[PDB]
Amino acid sequence: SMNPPPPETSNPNKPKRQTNQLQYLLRVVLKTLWKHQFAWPFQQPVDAVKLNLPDYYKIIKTPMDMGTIKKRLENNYYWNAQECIQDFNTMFTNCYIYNKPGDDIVLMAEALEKLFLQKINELP
Ligand SMILES: Cc1ccc(C(C)C)cc1Oc1nccc(-c2c(-c3ccc(C(F)(F)F)cc3)ncn2[C@@H]2CCN(CCN(C)C)C2)n1
Ligand SMILES: [Cl-]
Repeated sequence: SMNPPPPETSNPNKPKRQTNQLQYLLRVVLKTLWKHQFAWPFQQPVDAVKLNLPDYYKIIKTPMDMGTIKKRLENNYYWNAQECIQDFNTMFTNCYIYNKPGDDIVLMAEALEKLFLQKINELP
């Protein structure tokens, strides 16, 4: 199948709040992961056409990527830090679901996830 529309990133009728934790999720966690040498497959929606993955969105019904997470943070889409942390977990999970243990892409995700977990364990 083709790509779905990307996930929602802005909601004008939803209240906005800025939190120490959300600030840290954007300025520390997202920033650190984004700059990781293994991050580039995770910085934008999986392009099912360019990558020849016509079953990706048949298997993955809750797509997520760090580009989307970045926009959600920056637009104050998130009200609870757990929403953001869940999105990161969804992203890593999607990679594991689509692929198989031992696949090269899974090793990249695991490296990023380990760093993510360390930074989330220091959440203010
Ligand atoms: C790094 C890489 C290697 C090879 C290729 C070929 C197309 C040349 C491109 C490519 O670059 C790339 N860019 C973007 C995505 C993925 C990706 C993902 C993916 C899934 C979810 C997420 C999310 F959700 F966490 F963000 C992020 C990434 N899963 C697999 N792939 C590759 C595509 C083809 N596949 C090979 C087939 N396997 C099953 C043997 C490896 N790869
Ligand atoms: Cl970049």
